[PDB]
Amino acid sequence: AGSLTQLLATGSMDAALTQNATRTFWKSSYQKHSLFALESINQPFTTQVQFGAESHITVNRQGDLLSWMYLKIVLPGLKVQNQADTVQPTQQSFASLDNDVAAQADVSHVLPYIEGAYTEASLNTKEQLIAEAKNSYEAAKYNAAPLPVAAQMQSTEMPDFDYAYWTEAIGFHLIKRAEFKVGGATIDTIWSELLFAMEELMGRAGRRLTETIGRTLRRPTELMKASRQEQILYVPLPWYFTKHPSLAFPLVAATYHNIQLWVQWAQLNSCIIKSRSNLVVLHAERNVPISDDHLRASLECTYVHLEAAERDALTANAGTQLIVQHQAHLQQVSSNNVTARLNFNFPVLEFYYFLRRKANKDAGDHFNFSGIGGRDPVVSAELLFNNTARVTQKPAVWWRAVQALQFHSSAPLTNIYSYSFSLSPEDPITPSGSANFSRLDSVELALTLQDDFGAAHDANSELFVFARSYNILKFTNGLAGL
Amino acid sequence: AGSLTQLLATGSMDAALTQNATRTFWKSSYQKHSLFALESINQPFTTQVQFGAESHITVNRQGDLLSWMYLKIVLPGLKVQNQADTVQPTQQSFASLDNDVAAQADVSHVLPYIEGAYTEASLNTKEQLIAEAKNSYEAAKYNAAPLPVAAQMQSTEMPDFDYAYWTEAIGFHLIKRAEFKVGGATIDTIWSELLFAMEELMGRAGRRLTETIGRTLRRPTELMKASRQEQILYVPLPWYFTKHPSLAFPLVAATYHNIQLWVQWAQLNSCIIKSRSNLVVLHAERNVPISDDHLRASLECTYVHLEAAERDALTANAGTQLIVQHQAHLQQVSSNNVTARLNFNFPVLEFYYFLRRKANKDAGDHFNFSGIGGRDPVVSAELLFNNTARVTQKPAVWWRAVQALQFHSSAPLTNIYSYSFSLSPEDPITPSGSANFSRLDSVELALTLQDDFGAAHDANSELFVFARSYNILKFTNGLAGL
Amino acid sequence: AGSLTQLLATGSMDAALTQNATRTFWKSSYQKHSLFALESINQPFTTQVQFGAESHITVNRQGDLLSWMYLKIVLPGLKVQNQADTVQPTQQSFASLDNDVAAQADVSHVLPYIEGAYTEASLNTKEQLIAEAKNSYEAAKYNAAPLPVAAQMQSTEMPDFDYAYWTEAIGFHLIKRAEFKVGGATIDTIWSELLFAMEELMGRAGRRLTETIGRTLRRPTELMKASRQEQILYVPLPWYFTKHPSLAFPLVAATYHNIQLWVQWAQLNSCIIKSRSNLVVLHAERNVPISDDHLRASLECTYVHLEAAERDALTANAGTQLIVQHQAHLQQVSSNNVTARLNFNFPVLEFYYFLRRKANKDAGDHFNFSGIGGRDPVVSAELLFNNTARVTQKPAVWWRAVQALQFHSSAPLTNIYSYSFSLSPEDPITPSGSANFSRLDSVELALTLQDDFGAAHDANSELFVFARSYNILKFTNGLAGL
Amino acid sequence: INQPFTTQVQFGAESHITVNRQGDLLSWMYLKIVLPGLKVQNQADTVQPTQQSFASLDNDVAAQADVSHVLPYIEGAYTEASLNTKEQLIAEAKNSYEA
Repeated sequence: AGSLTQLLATGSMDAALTQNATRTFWKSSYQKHSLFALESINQPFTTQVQFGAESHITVNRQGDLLSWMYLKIVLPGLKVQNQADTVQPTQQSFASLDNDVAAQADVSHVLPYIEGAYTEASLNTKEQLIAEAKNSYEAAKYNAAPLPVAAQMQSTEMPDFDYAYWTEAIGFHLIKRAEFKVGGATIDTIWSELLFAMEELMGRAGRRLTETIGRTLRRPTELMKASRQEQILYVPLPWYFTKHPSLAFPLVAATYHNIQLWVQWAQLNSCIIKSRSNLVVLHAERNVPISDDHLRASLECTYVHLEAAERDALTANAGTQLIVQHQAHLQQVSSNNVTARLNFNFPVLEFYYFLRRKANKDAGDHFNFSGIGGRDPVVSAELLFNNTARVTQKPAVWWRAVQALQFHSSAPLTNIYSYSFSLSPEDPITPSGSANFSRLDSVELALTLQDDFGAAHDANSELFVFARSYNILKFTNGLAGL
Repeated sequence: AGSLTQLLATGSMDAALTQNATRTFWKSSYQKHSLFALESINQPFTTQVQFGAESHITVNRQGDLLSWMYLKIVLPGLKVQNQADTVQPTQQSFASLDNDVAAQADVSHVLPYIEGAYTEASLNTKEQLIAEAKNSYEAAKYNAAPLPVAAQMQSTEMPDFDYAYWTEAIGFHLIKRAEFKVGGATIDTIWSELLFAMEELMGRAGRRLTETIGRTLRRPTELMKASRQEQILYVPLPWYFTKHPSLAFPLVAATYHNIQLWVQWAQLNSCIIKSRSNLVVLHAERNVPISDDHLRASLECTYVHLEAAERDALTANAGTQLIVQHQAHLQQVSSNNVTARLNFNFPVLEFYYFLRRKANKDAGDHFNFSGIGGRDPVVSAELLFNNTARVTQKPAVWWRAVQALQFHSSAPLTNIYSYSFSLSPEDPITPSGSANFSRLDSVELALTLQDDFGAAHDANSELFVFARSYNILKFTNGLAGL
Repeated sequence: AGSLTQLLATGSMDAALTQNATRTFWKSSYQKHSLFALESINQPFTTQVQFGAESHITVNRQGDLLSWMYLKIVLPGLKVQNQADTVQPTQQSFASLDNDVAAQADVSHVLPYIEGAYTEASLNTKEQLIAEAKNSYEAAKYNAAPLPVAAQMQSTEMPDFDYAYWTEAIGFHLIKRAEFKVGGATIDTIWSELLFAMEELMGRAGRRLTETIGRTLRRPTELMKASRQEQILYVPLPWYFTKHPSLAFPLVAATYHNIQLWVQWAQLNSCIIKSRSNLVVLHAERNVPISDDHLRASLECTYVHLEAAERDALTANAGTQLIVQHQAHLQQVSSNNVTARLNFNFPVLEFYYFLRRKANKDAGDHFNFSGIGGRDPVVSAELLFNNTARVTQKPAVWWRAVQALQFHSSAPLTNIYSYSFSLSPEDPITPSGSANFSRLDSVELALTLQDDFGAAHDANSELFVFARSYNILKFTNGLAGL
Repeated sequence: INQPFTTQVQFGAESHITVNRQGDLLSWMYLKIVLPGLKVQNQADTVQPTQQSFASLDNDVAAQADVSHVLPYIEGAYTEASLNTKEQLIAEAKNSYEA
């Protein structure tokens, strides 16, 4: 009686929701699709792959569309030997944990707050004086309550043996820059720092790229274990056509253009960290000093094979694809107040920004975007259009956590900040908002950074700003162009 | 030959799926949208913000729609001083870890199972006797196999120094109640306990509110670290209009109504936990005793600016929005059998329920919904409509884990139970089932709780029941009303 | 001036995106739906439930559709007693940690690399010699750099007391096979190993089945704690009709067919692990030796009640549902080169494969798909259609991590490999690609495994291959059939 | 006509029987129960002493509960009294309680 009465208890308001219902929950409807197949094919670079060099590949035409694209990287296992035991000790310098430049830079900021005879003190007494000076510095700069000295003395249990390892997220760090080219024109460009920021914000829970890029979430002991043997990494290249099947790049519609991936590789000296400064780093299998020619890479592409009728239709009329392109503003930081002039073009969906200390970069911690003592490097930021506040001054947590909560699949674990003009900037096919920067005379991101950011040992810290913008790729008569 | 043969190998069954295909995977189609912009604007309260008080804000009209809404809370850093060293030691009482009322309440239930001279025993001997009595209690009540005494002696390594900290998820706890008002009518009401339950069930992986609300997942050492300095929290207010862009509140259509947020704040005594009972809690920067006027809050609103044509269309005909409203049944618990009479109205989508021990509340652990010794407080529950079983007796795990698995984005880490009448209760725009409680003469939730729940030291434990219900908000001639 | 200028700054390209816009972000539209209700009902098996037996249930007709289906399993708490203290010590043998067959099998592979007097060595000296021999084995087989001996000596802190526990993910392990039958015909079959693989790949972040199936992520101390008391598990049965509301099984349309669930239960000897070989395992409450009749299970079904008009429409014309069926190829492995001949039928969406060592199975670690020493058991795999490479030789990481990244909600934590022909194999209602195996004369999965896989103590290791295939379920005149 | 259960019959379980159609009407219905004879043995003499707990007359919980209500009416040194003296004091306290 009650359940039937609920179906009868309808009024004029229910008519807007349920009158002439076009859907039922109790019967499945499905759509028929055209026939297609997927094939993954690995392809060698056209030029030699080496650390610090640029290499390119011309993408083969082994199907009708191009869908997924992965850079397959093979890194050798690492071993170490004392320089005294080596017949040829001359190698490039690597970052070493016995010379922690990041910890030395952090100590340099607290030196003015050390009370007593620091120079003559025992090692254990120096560690105590540094922890007390950190409390005095943080009280003076941040009105922070002092932490117990014992809580600041975190011994990272480092192993009592010699090692070397590939840096955190080495699969991204290796790709300093990649360019997707069609007919000799650059269609899009991605950077190591952008790839990491995109994975932090858009990386879905349970599908994080951890193993696929050599990322351990800053657990040095896991990087050491992984680096003792050969590593095979599959780094996704997040081009517009890899984001949705309807955006797959129509190879058949671009028949008269070569499709190329260009990759600028990281220098070998930046890719490795060692336990001690006096160690030589060896290729674990070959027992020779590690060299720039030990980098191996290939391109793994997923091709789509279409039925003849769909292939012929796509060849006759591929039309236009909405694309997202990436733009970069890279700036050196030498002061706590920084203004970035964002000379980006087109309808910008969103931008990302973050800072890297010089000391973190020099320590080989390339994706450590933290400030001094691991703090947030940004105090506040403001966004100006033509000297008018588009976003008034907001604290770092608003740009990092509130923007990520509103617009992104994930909140960043590092100090990555974002701002979206789009309601759904991760939707590759549905435009949901933008600001046209080609119609603004000035776009300025004004930053107030933490105290002493870009001073002394951190002179030439880096500001990264990346923007995502809409453009249109047009296919006509076997040619493709922006 | 094989791939072409697959495209030809079609029969009468494939016609239902692929005949006259209206979609292709090999060409992107996109829709054009109207022009809009988003602006985030921070606004002060119209009344003073203080602990234990009620404050309100009249929301400004700085755009055409209202989308996201965050309560921006600023909490001072905490320090502690001995009461003997303080010129004015008189402060409100705070929960203290040297007087663990929750642990004392748990010990009170096992006192009848202590064999031997408990009163005269050494401290280490008392801890052994309590762990043995816990085994005897759990064997007698639950037929549990005894745990090794050493496995029950979990020392939480508490630091050997003085501290105070803001309670777990302080950003939610501060909001005892918030009311969204339009034209003086309450459109919706949210509670601290509901906000926490909603984040447990609907909080997406990689987008949990942890930092934004001061939540550490019960790691006291992280709450201590965070509480030594100023904290800025961004607490999302999950109103119907914040859930989807098409539900954004049409400011232009409600021109003759004031829009107000009212917030009832938590008492300061409930917000802080200290290491010892004899400590005074100080504002870390000001070096004065912490007081009710040290709470600071503002409202951060995201406005939408529309193109004139869409703004004019929305002003002429905003029509009706489907809304979700929240209802609450709050009850004291003094017996292991509890019947809650759910006097909720309208088409209910779902309800949540959970229990809080008096001892957990008094210990300042406001979101600890566990039973005695951290067990599940519910043994079983039944749902009755007009004295007829709508859901027959089911064990706690069915209401907690099976209902969350079927209908929610996440399973709760705490003892939160749910039941959905909707197939998709997290979809804000598509009704997918409900029960109309305004047409039921009685709705009863019958609970069998764990033994001794609501007895002795837990007299006046709390039952929370929250329901989500459909209603319609109508916009007409510059006015808005339910 | 700028925001209005952006709305005016439109060209011929914007017309494809925004001309005649059929959607606005500033007004919600909702659809009305038909009236329905959900009811969860628990039902006993029609036959006795026992370990190692087959049991069936005839599903009741308590609503119009069948939606969710959970196997509710109740396992007793475990206790242990010395065999010498037991009046009837005769019980089935259980795996024991004092006889670690998996560790003994791993040691057997490194015996040829032990230098010195192993047989006469002290226990601590034998552990050192085994760790050194592991380095020599791994250097010889994999060109691995040696790990420090201290880093290989992981003591799992096992408790110094007697225990027994239910094996990891016992809720899946108990279900050796389940069959969904309609009118005496098997519509679909699921296996324990498939259920685990499906949860690894398709299990969403924050909705993993951990507690619901007794899974701890290989933390033996948590399995021990859980196994001391009665456990209630809710194992989801992932049939086609549980995946989407529009696929709910139409009970009213199948009126003349009995609906049955058949379950083949695991043997009791495989379900329990004990600290020592000389222990008897007891039912914790009853204080009797654990026996095959101590398994309890029931079926929890969610019924849908429809409004009379929708019920009558569905009875008159339920038509056809697209279904996914599961197929299995199970093979013994006795060599490092393995070819699996996949005699699967119909349009295959995707397949999963993985290996289990005999030693891992015999140790009771049923979902440990790792190789020797916890390594990846697959070096490479190739997929052939009619002796032509459909997927050329690819390394294990491509089949495990790249395929999961492209097509699945999660990456597997275990050595589960997949390959999809579908762009969205987790979409239950939208076909997005397949390969028709009923039109291929041969489908071969060729595997190169790690060295010594399937040799000596691992003779009769297992290869599992599972495929997901499309079929059609037809409803006509109160009957249902494939 | 006597008919077996369709499911196993066990203590603490649920069992069902589908009633046969051996005539035109069903009149009387009796549950025929067969219980084994009981014996007892000392737990010390038993090779497997682990059994469910049973109520025992040496631990009369009903008599102990009745004594608990009269404890406030016991005059004198109850704790130190001989068994026969405790029985007297309980009977006197019962009179005082009932008065």
